[PDB]
Amino acid sequence: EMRIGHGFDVHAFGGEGPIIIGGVRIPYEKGLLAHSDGDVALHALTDALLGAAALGDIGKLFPDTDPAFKGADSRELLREAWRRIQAKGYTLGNVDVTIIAQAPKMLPHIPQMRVFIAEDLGCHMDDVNVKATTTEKLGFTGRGEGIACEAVALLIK
Amino acid sequence: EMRIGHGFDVHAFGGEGPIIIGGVRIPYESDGDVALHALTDALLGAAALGDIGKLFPDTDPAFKGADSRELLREAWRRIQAKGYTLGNVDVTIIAQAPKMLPHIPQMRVFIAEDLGCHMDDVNVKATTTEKLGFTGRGEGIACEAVALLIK
Amino acid sequence: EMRIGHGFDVHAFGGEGPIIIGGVRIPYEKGLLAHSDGDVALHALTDALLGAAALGDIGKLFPDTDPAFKGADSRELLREAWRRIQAKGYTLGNVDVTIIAQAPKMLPHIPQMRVFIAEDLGCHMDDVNVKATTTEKLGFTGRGEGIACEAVALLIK
Ligand SMILES: Nc1ccn([C@@H]2O[C@H](COP(=O)(O)O)[C@@H](O)[C@@H]2O)c(=O)n1
Ligand SMILES: Nc1ccn([C@@H]2O[C@H](COP(=O)(O)O)[C@@H](O)[C@@H]2O)c(=O)n1
Ligand SMILES: Nc1ccn([C@@H]2O[C@H](COP(=O)(O)O)[C@@H](O)[C@@H]2O)c(=O)n1
Ligand SMILES: CC(C)=CCC/C(C)=C/COP(=O)(O)OP(=O)(O)O
Ligand SMILES: [Zn+2]
Ligand SMILES: [Zn+2]
Repeated sequence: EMRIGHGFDVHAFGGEGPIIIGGVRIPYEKGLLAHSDGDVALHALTDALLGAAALGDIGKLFPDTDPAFKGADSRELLREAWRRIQAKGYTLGNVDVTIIAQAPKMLPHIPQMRVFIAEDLGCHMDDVNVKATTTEKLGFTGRGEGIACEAVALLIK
Repeated sequence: EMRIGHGFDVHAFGGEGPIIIGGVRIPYESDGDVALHALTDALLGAAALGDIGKLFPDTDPAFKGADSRELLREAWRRIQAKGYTLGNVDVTIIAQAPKMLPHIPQMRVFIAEDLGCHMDDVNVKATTTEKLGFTGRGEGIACEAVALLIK
Repeated sequence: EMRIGHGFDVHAFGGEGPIIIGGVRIPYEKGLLAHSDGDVALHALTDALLGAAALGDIGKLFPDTDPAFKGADSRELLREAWRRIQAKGYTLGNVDVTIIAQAPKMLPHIPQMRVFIAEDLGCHMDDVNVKATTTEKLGFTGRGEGIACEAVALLIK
């Protein structure tokens, strides 16, 4: 059988650039405020993968009280999430990630996001979709206040 | 063969307390349950049976005073009647406050019982918008849900 | 052997109605500001179907640098996206679309939308779901600034 997972993440702008989206450093006037590297795309993708194994979420797997992964970048977190999913029997069906930002432009950076995700999951490029949209200057993303990301995943049990 | 559905719901605060989320009454310091409403829409969507509003209109007096678990169970009855069984569900609550985490285990249990499925087929999480937008400003709460049905 | 996709689209209100959603014209005091016809629903659906095929999004298929499909309505883009998807060996599992709008009223027009989608996708009506929700007067949709739409898709490989 197959299993569905969903992830959703939001960070507000603040501090100095650059931002890091899908493992890719992107120059911007502002950074993204977060407890770690603020990678909304990898954070949402990890939640979607973990969800499709009902492992709760990032917060459950890497809690307050566990020093092991404190200060770890999102790719480190993604890989360890994967390792722990792959060992529960699951293999990868496919993923689709949707970044929601008015700015910066994401389009030129998406190719390398896809490469980094494929590497971290040990899968073909063909199993990884990443796209970006604006909200036409509407809402807290449209006004340039933060970045949101939605992600969905299908795993084979 | 499997089938995908999606749900999204929003509840505005009007006296802001208490609220009911995932069948759990939470002190904030229809019945407005965004989690179950979005989960129901997702299951009904996977079954191409429309949404909550299509099955139980506000105009129809027959479900006046029905809570979200009752609509969830009735929705699931009609889905099973069409030959579907559960794969799994993933629910994501979007709220600046109140704190959902202590109540999530209970929500999960309520959903598993209502759908007659294993706990491991039910995933519920909560997250914030970091003080951004209507949820971030404390105006209301939202929920995104997805579901996979079988055959 | 199934594959998942997700799509998300937002257009703002501007100038004059009617609006067009799911291929159906709906009377409203405002129209939708868009490069194309502004069909949020068909645009989200297309992105979801393409995402499942790892073919990115409509922008990747139909840039504004490209003359071929310039000025095409959304139904034509969907049928073309669908042609390219089917060329990779994919067939339709099922689709589910969620329109997020305070107004106008969508429900009376939804059966026709489903008819139009099933025809464009060459599938049974049983494989197409379309729902609509308000945001209880909250956010940019609730205040009537615009309309959003989300969609999910399963393809079979
Ligand atoms: N933050 C963003 C948003 C959109 N884009 C690009 O803009 C194109 C059209 O976006 P939109 O539908 O919001 O007008 C997308 O295909 C592509 O992702 C981008 O590069 N960075
Ligand atoms: N734009 C909209 C929004 C909702 N509706 C209708 O209202 C019902 C309930 O929506 P809500 O719970 O957000 O008030 C929907 O099931 C149905 O689609 C509509 O017809 N047009
Ligand atoms: N309204 C909320 C939001 C988050 N939480 C909890 O906070 C943790 C992290 O949330 P966030 O990503 O917004 O910082 C979640 O794992 C958990 O659900 C909560 O209890 N109530
Ligand atoms: C799944 C979700 C949340 C999708 C929509 C993302 C988005 C652009 C939210 C905007 O917030 P807002 O409309 O509340 O901004 P504000 O009320 O400040 O206009
Ligand atoms: Zn994050
Ligand atoms: Zn569009």
